[PDB]
Amino acid sequence: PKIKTVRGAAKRFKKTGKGGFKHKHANLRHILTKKATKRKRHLRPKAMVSKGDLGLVIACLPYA
Amino acid sequence: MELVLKDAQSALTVSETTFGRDFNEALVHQVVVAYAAGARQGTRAQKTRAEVTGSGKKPWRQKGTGRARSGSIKSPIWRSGGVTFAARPQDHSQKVNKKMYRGALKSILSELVRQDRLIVVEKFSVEAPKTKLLAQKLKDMALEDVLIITGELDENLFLAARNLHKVDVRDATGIDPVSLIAFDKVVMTADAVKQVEEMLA
Amino acid sequence: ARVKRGVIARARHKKILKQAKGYYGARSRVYRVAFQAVIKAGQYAYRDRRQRKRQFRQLWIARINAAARQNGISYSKFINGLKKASVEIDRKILADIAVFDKVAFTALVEKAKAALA
Amino acid sequence: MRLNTLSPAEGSKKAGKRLGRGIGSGLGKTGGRGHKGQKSRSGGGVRRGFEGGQMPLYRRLPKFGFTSRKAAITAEVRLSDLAKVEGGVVDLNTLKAANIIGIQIEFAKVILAGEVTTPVTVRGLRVTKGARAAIEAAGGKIE
RNA sequence: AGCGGCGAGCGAACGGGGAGCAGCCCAGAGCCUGAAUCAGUGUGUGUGUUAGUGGAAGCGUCUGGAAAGGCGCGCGAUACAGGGUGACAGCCCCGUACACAAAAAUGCACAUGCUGUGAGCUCGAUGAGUAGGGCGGGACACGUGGUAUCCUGUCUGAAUAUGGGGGGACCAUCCUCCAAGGCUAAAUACUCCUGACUGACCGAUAGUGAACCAGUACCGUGAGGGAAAGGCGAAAAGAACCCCGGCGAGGGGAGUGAAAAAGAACCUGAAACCGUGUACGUACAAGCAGUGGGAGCACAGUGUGACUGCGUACCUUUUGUAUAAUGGGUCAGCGACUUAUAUUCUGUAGCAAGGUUAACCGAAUAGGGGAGCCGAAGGGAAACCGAGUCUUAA
Repeated sequence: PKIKTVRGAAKRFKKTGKGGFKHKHANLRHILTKKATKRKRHLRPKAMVSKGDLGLVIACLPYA
Repeated sequence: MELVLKDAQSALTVSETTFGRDFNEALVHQVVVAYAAGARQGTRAQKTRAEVTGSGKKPWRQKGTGRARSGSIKSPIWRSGGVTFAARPQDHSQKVNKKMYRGALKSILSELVRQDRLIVVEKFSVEAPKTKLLAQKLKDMALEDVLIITGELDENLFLAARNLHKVDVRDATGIDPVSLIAFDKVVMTADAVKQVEEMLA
Repeated sequence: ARVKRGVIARARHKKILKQAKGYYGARSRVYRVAFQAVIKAGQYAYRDRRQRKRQFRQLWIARINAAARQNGISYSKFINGLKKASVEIDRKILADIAVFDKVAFTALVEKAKAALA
Repeated sequence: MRLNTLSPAEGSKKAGKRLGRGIGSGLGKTGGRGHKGQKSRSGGGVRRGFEGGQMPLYRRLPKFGFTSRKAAITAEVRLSDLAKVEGGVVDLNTLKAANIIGIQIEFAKVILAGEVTTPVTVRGLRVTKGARAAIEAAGGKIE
């Protein structure tokens, strides 16, 4: 059978040009009054998935 | 290239791409194996532990008796029950690319003029549909193990080689990897080598 | 393609029981016992190719020591006296002389006793 | 060149790991699996993205965005495809006749991706600023 | 795409390529008025099925128990598929290719005659406790969620073509269709069963549980479970007769036969295991029984092995096992990393900015089929822009 994409991962990551994955940062949902505006400013761009995590993501996203 | 006829000595023109290519052995080995595997009638099966006739009753209890623990009379460790990874009927066909199949046939026909096993004739028919005449049609030609490849639908010639074991008649569209190799001479009528040159471009 | 394995398992077993001739009891007849008899016997054979070169050097040195002491010197002073005299005969041949040509050994001891002292 | 003379290329056929077949094979008695754990059991092995029971990375992180339903019906036309449209007129429906975009596409964009050579006529599409400066550089009119 | 403790997982459509492709009735009265239809029944034809018939050609010779083998020299072949015959047969047999055959009974078409339904035209008609709704459930990929649509247990309840449904909450447009009656071939699924035919399927611990009087013997009150067990030889020519014995059993002859060490407890006849004969060793010598050295002896190098150095099995599991931890009485046979599909990577091969087809068609591994898929472009949540783009007034 076809490999089923982990569908909850397909909403967290998007594949980029050289092959890696962009993702939204954690810690920017709620409880923001106490967070600094500098710290919240750096969680707003999308980051690239780290080296050690990438083997866990391509396992999850085979049709990315 | 050029292909000299059997006796008219007037060599018809072929494209050197089809009859003078360099031989590719890895290409021809792959298409001669995929022909051989696609001839498999993959029809066999055995019984797994599910399919062996028996009861799912555990033979003895798990503890207590000093026997080894068992849970099915149809386990594959046991006699008369269960092949472990039992066969199913399967498809042993392989995919060949068309440019790999045509590259192989262009490389076999190029090699048949190298080892002088391609002989091009201009006509190879026989009057009566009799095996006796064709048995003669190949003594003067000095052939015993041959594959005749014609362009027409000659059924007189087709029956006359149906009993001769080492003689095969084709129709220039069903020539294959293993037939162009397993015969000592390949003899092609001049109308047939026109068609075979065409389909291999 | 079912493969029966009675022919090549017989031969593989027969090859090991043939290496176990002369072994006591089930070590010559039973494959399970004779296999680890043969594996142990090859283990010992590896080890005693090392010990053979020690046991013979032990045997030569004990015979040169006896044959030196009949000529009135110890093994240590005879081997030191041969090295100061630059005589390069090994102990295999020094023991071979000591039983077969004793008068060729009393000459060797004299050539050692001289150049030592 | 007989049937008993044909060989594969060297290295085209590796053998295949046969596990659990003695000491010399280097795959006996465990099958390359090591000693007793979950991963050495038959069928054992955890599912994808399992981290132990630590919150997995695809659940540690927020979902973002939405699927557009207009990016599924748009395509990009490279300048390499402006010569294959069979007539010099690049409509939307003539890019499908040459099997360039796809039959469910309603919007195509012509982007600067390589070597427009011919008098072409793009009608009803979008072109970029580079592709407009290349179509007119070869003698093409965009409608 | 979505659904989803947005977890595990579930998973479409639209659209496209194909296989196969027929539409028709009643809610209805008239003119016309068997008017084709679609059925059944019956002769008639064509064709299978159910018995069958014909088939084409080789002899010498050596080995051998026996020739189909070897060597020699011919002949058939639209037949050299297969099987049998004293060893391996184109030419000995049965067949096979091919050419043929049916009293009678049936399958299929067709030709239909005779019966049943019943055309075509004019007009009207246009399926109500329904649709919809409230409540509760279920089905849709869709878990009530913003949620369409379908079904309906319960409670209600329209409009009746100038009207009604749907287009994913809902509304307006404007596109499309006409629910609440019904019938409908092919493409599709299957194989208890019959016929051929095939196999990189099994070869008696395998293959059906069952190659054999097998769902049997046996077991169970019962439901139920459920075995083991193939082979003389070419042909019984299966051992007349004589001996020992208990008018035994078994045996020894004689005989058959190529072979009886093929004698029926029968091809081959392994290993464990048990004997006999022979060589050597062994009755003052301590222990993984070997190994290294090594006399003596017996043979024609082999066998044995006094004395002697070193030396606590194997596996498993472990920090670690001679361990007094696990496992194994032994032999023999079987017994554990497979298969399908998807994905990624390496090798390799073909073709390269292109590469490849899937189903299907098909004189079938060909050729056709480019529906698609992947790649040549990416940024962005997206619109969008595009070799750049997002970020941000910049």
